Amino acid sequence: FTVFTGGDSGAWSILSVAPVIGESLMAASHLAIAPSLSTPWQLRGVASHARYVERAEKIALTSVQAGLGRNEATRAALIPIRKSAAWWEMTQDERRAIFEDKSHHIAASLKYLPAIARQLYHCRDIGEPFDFLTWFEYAPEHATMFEDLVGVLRATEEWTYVEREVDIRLARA
Ligand code: HEM
Repeated sequence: FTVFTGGDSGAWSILSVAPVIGESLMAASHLAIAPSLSTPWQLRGVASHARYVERAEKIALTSVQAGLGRNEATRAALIPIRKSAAWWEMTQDERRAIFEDKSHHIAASLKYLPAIARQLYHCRDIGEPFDFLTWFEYAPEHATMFEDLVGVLRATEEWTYVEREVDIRLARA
């Protein structure tokens, strides 16, 4: 379990919290991130195994992607997301087709690496009010590229299934 806590301390100060769809989150000054085996808000998720990635895609990703904790990557984003019942009712082949064949989530995002490093956390199965916690780190000079990527994905068929989403932006403290 990785716990994201909006509060008065932590490795990240919070630049901004803005609504995207559905209910937003309360303001806080800092974000702490920490492992755990079990305040304005607190959110938890789990880094997990691949649900959609195929081998050729994994190869393509690992060849360009960067890791967390880069000295220059002093800006970050946390985007909590919940998809609709209609999404979760669909079968695996139908979700994969929307995710990649129609939305090209992977193929269209590859150009943004290595600039944008990412980590995905899953939390539907632990009863959290979101389904995913998406975490991104980048240099200040790539922030406009980052907001551009985000706007691109938010225009996709995949995103028509998002029913709650919040925009949190951070600066390394
Ligand atoms: C920076 C470039 C990005 C790349 C290379 C990328 C790549 C991926 C990959 C390969 C997966 C699937 C993991 C799996 O097989 O389970 C994924 C899942 C996901 N990504 Fe992205 N992503 C990027 C940016 C973003 C952004 C900016 C967001 C949110 C605004 C986002 C939201 C998500 C979500 C919610 C999932 C889970 C999809 C699901 O399982 O229903 N990604 N991403």
